[PDB]
Amino acid sequence: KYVRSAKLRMVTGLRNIPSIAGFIEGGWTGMVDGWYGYHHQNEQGSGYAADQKSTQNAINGITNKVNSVIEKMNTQFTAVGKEFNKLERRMENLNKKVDDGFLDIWTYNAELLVLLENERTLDFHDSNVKNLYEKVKSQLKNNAKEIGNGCFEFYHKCNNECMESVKNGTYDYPKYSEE
Amino acid sequence: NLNKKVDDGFLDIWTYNAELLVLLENERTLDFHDSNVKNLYEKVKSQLKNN
Amino acid sequence: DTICIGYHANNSTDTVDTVLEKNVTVTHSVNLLEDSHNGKLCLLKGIAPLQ
Amino acid sequence: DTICIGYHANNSTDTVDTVLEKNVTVTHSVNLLEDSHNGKLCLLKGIAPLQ
Repeated sequence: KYVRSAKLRMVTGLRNIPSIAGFIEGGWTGMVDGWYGYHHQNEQGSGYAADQKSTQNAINGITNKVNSVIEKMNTQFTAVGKEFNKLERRMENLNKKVDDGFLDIWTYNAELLVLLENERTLDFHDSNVKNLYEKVKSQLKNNAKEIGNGCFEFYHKCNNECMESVKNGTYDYPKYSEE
Repeated sequence: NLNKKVDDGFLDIWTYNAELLVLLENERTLDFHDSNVKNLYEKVKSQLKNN
Repeated sequence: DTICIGYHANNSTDTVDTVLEKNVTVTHSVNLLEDSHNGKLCLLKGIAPLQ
Repeated sequence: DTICIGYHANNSTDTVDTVLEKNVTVTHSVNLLEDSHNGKLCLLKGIAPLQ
């Protein structure tokens, strides 16, 4: 289809915030693998990461949004500008009015849909980050003195089994409560 | 030809508009329902800080 | 003893429009406005044009 | 000593469309697309049709 605009920025990712220490002041930069993941350090090692399930649901949302916007445009009509005499152009005037109205209306509709869906998906991404934030927050009521400032910590030490278990999301709150 | 073009354009445009409005309002009301559940959640949460 | 979350923010530098901000820069954007015409007439599924 | 909240989830099994998911099943949906024509001509507020 044709539109009479200059650009419609169908957008997939997140805001360019190039800033380990927290994304409130600035989003992670070294991350390359995906969208959202983890960076923790302990006695046993360290490392970056990118989560899978959140990113998989998100990219499913992306494919749904692109295929929606491409498959939610209906048929196309051969809008060829026809010809009329120098005596009958009331026909021509009305036809030009109709065609300009149609291209105008579709410009408006395409722009509005782009705005709507791009905002909605980017705030979807934001809300996904937030839900993972609150999920990891949940079990940590009293056994990791949360330093604030956007990034978390562990009150104590723990080995590979600890990091894998919290990787799943089942952090052992009462188990390590000896202070 | 012009009349068929006009009519097809109008039915097309209204198809688009009705579908879009349905999508918009149905999402908005279902998340309204979700947010209502959440507000009652936080309301009961409020006074239960330590007891 | 640290662990925390963040969103991958690469260097991609294309700007997208919002009703609440002026052309925010955001990483990924599969464009939708194809605007690259070859500039010359071409076949129609192999059937030559009646020039 | 338990108390908590939830949303009534009955067995209603009709599927509604979202821009973010494929035909989610949701309980109540008063349809809007009337598509039951009797299939035959009928009066117009009592005035017979000029057949």
